[PDB]
Amino acid sequence: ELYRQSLEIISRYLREQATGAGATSRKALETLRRVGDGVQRNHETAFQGMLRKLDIKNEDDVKSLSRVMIHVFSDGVTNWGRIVTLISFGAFVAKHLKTINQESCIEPLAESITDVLVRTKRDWLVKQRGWDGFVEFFHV
Amino acid sequence: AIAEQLRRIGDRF
Repeated sequence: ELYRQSLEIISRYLREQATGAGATSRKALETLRRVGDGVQRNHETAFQGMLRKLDIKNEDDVKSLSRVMIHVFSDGVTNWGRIVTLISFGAFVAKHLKTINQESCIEPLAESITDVLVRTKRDWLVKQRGWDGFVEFFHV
Repeated sequence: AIAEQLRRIGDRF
């Protein structure tokens, strides 16, 4: 349940960002556009530098983001701000991959992000009410 | 340092 829903949400946001075009998932998408576009514009210079260092240009470089995610969580801190930030950076990456015509890599990118989130944080997500907790955390 | 920045951004919320 949670993996499928998380992948639907994350990949839809990533595809919409790269190409510029139930109720819980709709409001989660609505949240990602508001907060996630905000993070991207607020941190554009830092995100550019990060993408440069990581050098993500094809689908074997996609695993870089999952390594970044494990590193980010390795201090033992979990919160919705970090999760939305990681998805926002993923969207920043998918935007670049489409420009170099690596649309091949958009969904595998969304899958790697979802993989790390659900597998290493499954019970935290469930305890927090999943994507309903995400929406409420970032609500109005 | 990439991790430290993403952590800082996220922990700001």
